[PDB]
Amino acid sequence: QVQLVQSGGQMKKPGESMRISCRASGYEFIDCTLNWIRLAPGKRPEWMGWLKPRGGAVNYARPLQGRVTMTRDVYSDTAFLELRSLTVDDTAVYFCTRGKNCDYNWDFEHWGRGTPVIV
Amino acid sequence: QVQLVQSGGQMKKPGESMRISCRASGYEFIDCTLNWIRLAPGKRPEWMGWLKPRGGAVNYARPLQGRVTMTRDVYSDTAFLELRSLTVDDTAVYFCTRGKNCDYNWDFEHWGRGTPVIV
Amino acid sequence: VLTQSPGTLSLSPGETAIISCRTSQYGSLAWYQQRPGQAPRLVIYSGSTRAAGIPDRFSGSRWGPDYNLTISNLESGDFGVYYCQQYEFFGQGTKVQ
Amino acid sequence: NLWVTVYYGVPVWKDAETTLFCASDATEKHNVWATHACVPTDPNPQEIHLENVTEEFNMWKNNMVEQMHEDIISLWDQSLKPCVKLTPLCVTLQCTNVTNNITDDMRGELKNCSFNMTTELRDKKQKVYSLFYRLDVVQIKEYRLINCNTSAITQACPKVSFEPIPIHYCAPAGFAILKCKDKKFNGTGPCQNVSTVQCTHGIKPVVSTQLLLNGSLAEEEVIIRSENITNNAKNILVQLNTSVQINCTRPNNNTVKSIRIGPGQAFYYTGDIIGDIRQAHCNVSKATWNETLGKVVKQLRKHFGNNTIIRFAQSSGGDLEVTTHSFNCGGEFFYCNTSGLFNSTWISNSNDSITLPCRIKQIINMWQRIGQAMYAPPIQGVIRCVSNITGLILTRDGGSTNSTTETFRPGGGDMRDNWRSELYKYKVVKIEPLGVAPTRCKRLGFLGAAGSTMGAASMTLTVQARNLLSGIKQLQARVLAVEHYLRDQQLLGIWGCSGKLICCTNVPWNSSWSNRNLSEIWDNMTWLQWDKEISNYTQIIYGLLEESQNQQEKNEQ
Ligand SMILES: *[C@@H]1O[C@H](CO)[C@@H](O[C@@H]2O[C@H](CO)[C@@H](O[C@@H]3O[C@H](CO[C@H]4O[C@H](CO[C@H]5O[C@H](CO)[C@@H](O)[C@H](O)[C@@H]5O)[C@@H](O)[C@H](O)[C@@H]4O[C@H]4O[C@H](CO)[C@@H](O)[C@H](O)[C@@H]4O)[C@@H](O)[C@H](O[C@H]4O[C@H](CO)[C@@H](O)[C@H](O)[C@@H]4O)[C@@H]3O)[C@H](O)[C@H]2NC(C)=O)[C@H](O)[C@H]1NC(C)=O
Ligand SMILES: *[C@@H]1O[C@H](CO)[C@@H](O[C@@H]2O[C@H](CO)[C@@H](O[C@@H]3O[C@H](CO[C@H]4O[C@H](CO)[C@@H](O)[C@H](O)[C@@H]4O)[C@@H](O)[C@H](O[C@H]4O[C@H](CO)[C@@H](O)[C@H](O)[C@@H]4O)[C@@H]3O)[C@H](O)[C@H]2NC(C)=O)[C@H](O)[C@H]1NC(C)=O
Ligand SMILES: *[C@@H]1O[C@H](CO)[C@@H](O[C@@H]2O[C@H](CO)[C@@H](O)[C@H](O)[C@H]2NC(C)=O)[C@H](O)[C@H]1NC(C)=O
Ligand SMILES: *[C@@H]1O[C@H](CO)[C@@H](O[C@@H]2O[C@H](CO)[C@@H](O)[C@H](O)[C@H]2NC(C)=O)[C@H](O)[C@H]1NC(C)=O
Ligand SMILES: *[C@@H]1O[C@H](CO)[C@@H](O[C@@H]2O[C@H](CO)[C@@H](O)[C@H](O)[C@H]2NC(C)=O)[C@H](O)[C@H]1NC(C)=O
Ligand SMILES: *[C@@H]1O[C@H](CO)[C@@H](O)[C@H](O)[C@H]1NC(C)=O
Ligand SMILES: *[C@@H]1O[C@H](CO)[C@@H](O)[C@H](O)[C@H]1NC(C)=O
Ligand SMILES: *[C@@H]1O[C@H](CO)[C@@H](O)[C@H](O)[C@H]1NC(C)=O
Ligand SMILES: *[C@@H]1O[C@H](CO)[C@@H](O)[C@H](O)[C@H]1NC(C)=O
Ligand SMILES: *[C@@H]1O[C@H](CO)[C@@H](O)[C@H](O)[C@H]1NC(C)=O
Ligand SMILES: *[C@@H]1O[C@H](CO)[C@@H](O)[C@H](O)[C@H]1NC(C)=O
Ligand SMILES: *[C@@H]1O[C@H](CO)[C@@H](O)[C@H](O)[C@H]1NC(C)=O
Ligand SMILES: *[C@@H]1O[C@H](CO)[C@@H](O)[C@H](O)[C@H]1NC(C)=O
Ligand SMILES: *[C@@H]1O[C@H](CO)[C@@H](O)[C@H](O)[C@H]1NC(C)=O
Ligand SMILES: *[C@@H]1O[C@H](CO)[C@@H](O)[C@H](O)[C@H]1NC(C)=O
Ligand SMILES: *[C@@H]1O[C@H](CO)[C@@H](O)[C@H](O)[C@H]1NC(C)=O
Repeated sequence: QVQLVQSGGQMKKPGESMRISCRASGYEFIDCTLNWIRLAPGKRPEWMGWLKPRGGAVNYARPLQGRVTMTRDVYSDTAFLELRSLTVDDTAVYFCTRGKNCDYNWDFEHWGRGTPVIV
Repeated sequence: QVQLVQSGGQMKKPGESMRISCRASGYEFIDCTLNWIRLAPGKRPEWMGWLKPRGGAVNYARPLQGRVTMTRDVYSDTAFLELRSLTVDDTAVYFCTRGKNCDYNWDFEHWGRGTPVIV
Repeated sequence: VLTQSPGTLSLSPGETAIISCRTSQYGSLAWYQQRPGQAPRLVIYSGSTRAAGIPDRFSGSRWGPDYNLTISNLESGDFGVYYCQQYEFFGQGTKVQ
Repeated sequence: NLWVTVYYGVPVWKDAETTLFCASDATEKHNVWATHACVPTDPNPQEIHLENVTEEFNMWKNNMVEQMHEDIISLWDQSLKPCVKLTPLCVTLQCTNVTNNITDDMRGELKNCSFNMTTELRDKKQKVYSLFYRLDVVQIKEYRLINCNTSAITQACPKVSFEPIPIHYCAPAGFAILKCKDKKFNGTGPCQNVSTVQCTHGIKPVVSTQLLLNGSLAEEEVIIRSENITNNAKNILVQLNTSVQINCTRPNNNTVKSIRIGPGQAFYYTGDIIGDIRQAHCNVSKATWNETLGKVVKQLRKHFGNNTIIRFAQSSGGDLEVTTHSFNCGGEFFYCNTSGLFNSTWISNSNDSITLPCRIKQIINMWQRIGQAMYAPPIQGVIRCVSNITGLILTRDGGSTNSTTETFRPGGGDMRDNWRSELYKYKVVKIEPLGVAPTRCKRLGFLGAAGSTMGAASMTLTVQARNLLSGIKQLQARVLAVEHYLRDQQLLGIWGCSGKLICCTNVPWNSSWSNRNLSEIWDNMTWLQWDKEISNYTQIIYGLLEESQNQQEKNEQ
C-alpha cells in the first residue's frame, strides 16, 4: 500500500513563503516520480510540478517558474515543496501525488491527505 | 576421530552437589545429541539423560527429575552434568557418550574415559 | 522393561558365550562390552550389526521379543561385563568370567 | 515370445533428493523473507491426483526439511547482510535498574544502561541511554551485551520485518513433489491418496520453538507424529485439529530513539517508556487449551496404553529458546513461560484465559549458531498479535520405570521440527523416464496415469517427457537436470531408440524377470510396481540392449 503523508494546516500572509513536507512510503521512493498539484476551489486545478527523487530533477509549472522550488531528503523519503511570493490567488489545497505506474507519471492513483493553505 | 574427555575422580558427601564436565571433539558439537549414563557398580546401569546442545534441549530420567540438571557451552564444546541432593545410591561411574549415527543417539559408540563418583 | 540372563557366565577361553536378554518393547537392541577399567564400548547394534572395530566373533540372532549375543572363541580381551540396551533402558548386565 | 521394449517418459520415480526453487506471491513484501531470487508463483496451476498410487513417505528422513533449514538460514543472513553491524555497541554499559522514583526493584526485567558509543564522526563519542532487557545483558554496575564475547551481533535493518510470508518450494525440471492427502496421516509409511504438485501449498517460515504457530491444521483430529514414539530423542510433533488462539502483547510504549554510530549506520534502541512498566504476556484461551490437551492425551493414549496417566510439565531445561516458547510478534521476540500450559495431569477414565509471562529479547541467536547473532531493533508502540497455535513440539521423559504414568514436556531446540510439521505431507522424487517392459512387437497432466496400469499409462509418455528441461546450487541442479536428460537420451541413442519414445528392439525377455505371462504385466500392474519388481535387473537389461544394438548395427551396417 502506497501512502503519502503531508503536513498542513498552514496559513500565510502575502509575501511570505511556505514549505510542505510529503513523506512517502509503500514503494521505492528513489525510483518513482512525485508531483505537486494545486487544487484551488472554483478554478481548474493547476499542476505545480514534478520531482524525480533520485537525481533530484524538478520541473516547475511555467506560471510558477521562479516561485516554486522542490527538493527531497532521499534518506528520510520526504519530498518538499517551497512556494515563494504568496498572493491571495494561491489559496488552495496542495497535494503530493504519485502515478499509478512509475512508467507513466500522470496516472495519479496515490494522493496525499492534502495541505490546505489560505492566503 | 571422535573423543569425549571428562574430568572426574570427584568424591562427595551425601547432600553435596557435583558437576562433571565433558569436552567433545572430532564432530560438530551442535549437531549431535550427547548422553549422560550412570554405571552404578553392582546395580542395573541407568541412563541419566540426553542433551541436544544446539538448543540445549534436555531430557532427564524420571527417577532423577528435580535432582539432575544438564548445561553446556558451545564455544568450548563442553557438556555439564550437575547433581544436587546426592545420596549413597549415587555412587557410580558417570559417562558422557555419543551415538554411532547422530540420527539415532541410543547406540552409543563413543564413550568417555569414565568419571568415578564415590558417595 | 528388559531382563538380561544369566547374571554371571563362568567360561574358559575358547568356549562360546550365549547372553540372553528378553524385553517387553519393540526397539533396536544394542550390546556393550565393559572391560574392567575401561568404558563399555559398543559391541553390536540393531540386534545384529557389528560396530566398527569389533571382531566378527560377536553376533546376535533370535526370534520374537528376545535377543541373544553369541560370542565365539573368547579371547583374553573379552570376559567383561556385557549389557543390553533398548531405547535408553539397560539390562542388569552379565559378568563373563 | 517376450522381448524388451524401451519406454521413455514412464510415470516412474525414485526417492532422490535435490534442490527445490523458491516461488512466492508477487515493495514492502520484498524486505520480508526475500532475496529477490524467488520467482513469482502461479495460482496453483497444477495439482494432479495420482489415483490408485500408494506411496511411502517419511517426514523425518527427507531433504525438504533440511533444504528449508538451509534456505531460511541463508534468507535470514541475506536479510541481515546489508545491515548495521553492532561491533561499535560491544562497549561497557553502566546499567542501573529502571527507576520508578521509589524503592521498588527492577520492573519489567529492564536495565537503564548508560554507555559511550561511537558517532558519525570518529573523533567524537555520544553518551547513550538505552533500556535493554535483563536477558540482553551480562554483568561484568558494569554490563555487556550477552553475545558480544562470542559472536558478531548484526542489527536488523529497520525496513525489514520478520512477519512470516508463505514460501512455495517447487520441483526443478525432471523432479516432482508428491503430496499426501490422507486424512489422519501420521507422516510415515504408506499414503493412499497421493497427488503430484509442482510446488508446495506455501510454507510460512513461522519461527517458534515449543508451540507451532500459524501452521496447517489436521483435517479430522489431532495427529501426533513421531518417527518412533517410544524413542525420547525423536521429538513429537502434534498437529492440532482446530487452532488454539493465543493473544500475545508487549504492553509497553517502548519509545524508540535512534543514533548514528558510523557513516550510514543507525542504531535503534528503546529510549523510554511513558507508561507503567508491564510484563509482556500471552493469553491462551483456557477452555480451548484444556480441550486441546484432552485431544492430545486421547491421541497419546491411542499411541500408549488406554489406561495410562499422561502428565504435562514445563520444559526440563536448556536455553531460553527451549525452556520457553520463542516467537516473533510484531518485530519483537517473545520468550513465553509455558509452565501455565504444560502443568496438568490427565488420568484415563468459563471464558477464562491462561496468561503466560513472556520475556522480550533484542539480541537473538536464532538457530543457536556459533559466531552469529542478530539484534532486533525495538518497535515503537504497544505490540499486539493474535496467533493460531496449530501444533506443538513435545518430548517425553525417559527412564520410564513404573510405566503406568508418562510425562510430556514442550520441546524445541531444532527449528527443523517446525518445517517437518508443514512438510509432513510432501516428498521430492526424481523422474526416471526410462522403463523396460516385455512386449511381442520385437522390432491428464504430469504424472497422470501414474497409478494406472501399464499400457494404459504408456499412452501419456509425452505428457511426462514434456515436464523435463522445464544461486550456485540452483544452477548445479539445472545442470544436473540437463545431464540426466542427456544421459537418458544418450542411452536411448546407444540403443537406437533416441527418436522413437516407444522403442521395440531385438532383445529376448528372460522369464526370470517376473514374466507373469504378460496379462498381469499390462492389465494389473502399474509402472511403479513394475519398476520395483525389476529394480535389480534394469542394469542387465540395459547392458543387453547395448550389446544387441551394437551387434545389429555392425551386422547391418
Ligand atoms: C518404533 O520402532 C521400533 C523399532 O525401530 C518398531 O519395532 C518394529 O515394529 C514392527 C511392527 O510394529 C515389527 O514388525 C513385526 O515384528 C513381529 C516380530 O518380529 C520379530 O520376530 C519375528 C519372529 O517372531 C515370531 O515368533 C515369536 C516367538 O517368540 C512370536 O512371539 C512372534 O509373534 C512371531 O510369531 C522375526 O521373524 C522378526 O525378524 C523379528 O525379530 C525380532 O527379534 C529379533 C531377535 O534376534 C530381532 O533381531 C528383530 O529386530 C526383532 O526384534 C512380527 O511377528 C510381525 O509380523 C506381522 O506381520 C506378519 C505378516 O506376514 C503377520 O503374519 C504377523 O502376525 C504380524 O502381524 C512384524 O514383522 C518389528 O519387528 C519391530 N522391530 C524392532 C527392531 O523392534 C516399532 O514398531 C516402532 N513403534 C512405533 C510406534 O512407531
Ligand atoms: C500469525 O498470523 C497473524 C495474522 O497474520 C499475525 O499477526 C499479524 O502480525 C502482523 C505483523 O505483526 C500485523 O501486521 C501489523 O499490523 C499493524 C496494525 O495494522 C492495522 O492497520 C492495518 C491497516 O491496513 C490493518 O491491515 C491491520 O489489520 C490493523 O488494523 C501495522 O501497523 C503493522 O505495520 C507496521 O509494521 C510494518 C512492518 O512490520 C510496516 O510495513 C508498516 O509501515 C508499519 O510500521 C503491521 O502491518 C497484523 O496486524 C497481525 N494480525 C493479527 C490478526 O494479529 C501473527 O503475528 C502471526 N504469528 C507469528 C508468530 O508471526
Ligand atoms: C535512564 O537514565 C537516564 C539517566 O541515566 C534518565 O534520564 C534522566 O531522567 C531524568 C528524569 O527526571 C531527567 O531529569 C534527566 O534530565 C535525564 N537525563 C538525561 C541525561 O537524559 C532516564 O530518565 C532514565 N530512564 C528510565 C526509564 O529510567
Ligand atoms: C561469553 O560470556 C558468557 C557470559 O559471561 C560466558 O558464559 C558463562 O555465563 C555464566 C552466566 O551466569 C557465567 O557464570 C559463567 O562464568 C560464564 N562462563 C565463562 C567461562 O565465562 C561464556 O562462556 C563466554 N564465552 C566465551 C567463549 O568465553
Ligand atoms: C517458568 O515459570 C515457572 C513458574 O510457573 C518457573 O518455575 C519455578 O522455578 C524456580 C526455579 O528456582 C523454582 O524455585 C520454583 O519453585 C518454580 N515454580 C513453580 C511454581 O514450580 C520456571 O523456572 C520458569 N521458567 C522459565 C524458563 O522462565
Ligand atoms: C536491581 O534489581 C535486582 C533484582 O534482583 C536487585 O538484586 C538489584 O540489587 C537491584 N539493583 C539496584 C541498583 O537497584
Ligand atoms: C564515558 O567516558 C567518560 C570519559 O570521556 C567517562 O568518564 C565515563 O565514565 C564514560 N561513561 C560510560 C557510561 O562508559
Ligand atoms: C481419499 O479420497 C477419497 C475421496 O473420495 C476419500 O473417500 C478417501 O477416504 C481418501 N483416502 C484416505 C486414506 O483418507
Ligand atoms: C502411523 O505410523 C506407523 C509407522 O510409524 C504406520 O504403520 C501407521 O499405519 C500410521 N498410521 C496411520 C493412521 O497412517
Ligand atoms: C485461525 O483460526 C481461525 C479459525 O476460524 C481462522 O479463521 C483464521 O484464519 C486462523 N488464522 C491464522 C492466522 O491461521
Ligand atoms: C476437530 O474439530 C472439530 C471442529 O472443527 C470438532 O467438531 C471435532 O470434535 C474435533 N475433533 C476431535 C477428535 O475432538
Ligand atoms: C507512545 O508515545 C507517543 C509519544 O509521542 C504517543 O504519541 C503515543 O500515543 C504513545 N502510545 C501509547 C500507546 O500511549
Ligand atoms: C484476541 O483478540 C481478539 C481481538 O483482536 C479477540 O476477539 C479474541 O477474543 C482474543 N482472544 C483471546 C484468546 O484472548
Ligand atoms: C480441564 O482440565 C482438567 C485438568 O485437571 C481436567 O480434569 C478436565 O477434565 C478438563 N476439562 C475439559 C477438557 O473439559
Ligand atoms: C483405479 O482403479 C479402478 C478400479 O476399478 C479403475 O476403475 C480406475 O480407472 C483406476 N484409476 C486410473 C486412474 O486408471
Ligand atoms: C536368463 O537368465 C539366466 C540365469 O541363469 C541366464 O543363464 C540366461 O543366459 C539369461 N538369458 C537371457 C536371454 O538373458
